[PDB]
Amino acid sequence: GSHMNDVLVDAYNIAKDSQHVHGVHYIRGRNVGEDVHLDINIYVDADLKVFESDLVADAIRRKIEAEVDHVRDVHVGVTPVRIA
Amino acid sequence: SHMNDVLVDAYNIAKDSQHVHGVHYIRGRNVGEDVHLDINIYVDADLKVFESDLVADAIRRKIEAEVDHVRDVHVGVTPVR
Ligand SMILES: [Mg+2]
Repeated sequence: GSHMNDVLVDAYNIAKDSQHVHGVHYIRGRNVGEDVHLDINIYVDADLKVFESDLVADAIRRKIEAEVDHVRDVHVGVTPVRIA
Repeated sequence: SHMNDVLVDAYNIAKDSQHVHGVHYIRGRNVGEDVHLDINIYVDADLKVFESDLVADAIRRKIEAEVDHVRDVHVGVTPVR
């Protein structure tokens, strides 16, 4: 039936403990038929380079797509934060 | 942090409410210790405006009553024919 709960938990848990993630900013799940479309946005250090943040988002995407059932069209966005 | 609990509990409250056809989407945002929650439910297009309003409101009340760590809960509706 609904797979949202599993998708959101498993995806969040992947994102929150990936490298360079200071914390999850937001997560959004939308049901479309049997699929869940997922948008996650992660906080990263404002001083990270673009190439590095691009790799992080892509890794998180790859891992969610590999391990989380019922997911479609996963998007991982990044928000800079100043780290004291 | 508390996101996982907030999303699951709130989704479950919404989905099991009478007059909800299904959950359309759910969004959690972390702001410090708080989670801000937006949830959107599918309802029958023929519900009256007053009725859809009562459903959304009841969901909001229940989530605010039962789900720790939530702030600024918004329940929106999407009509379905
Ligand atoms: Mg896959």
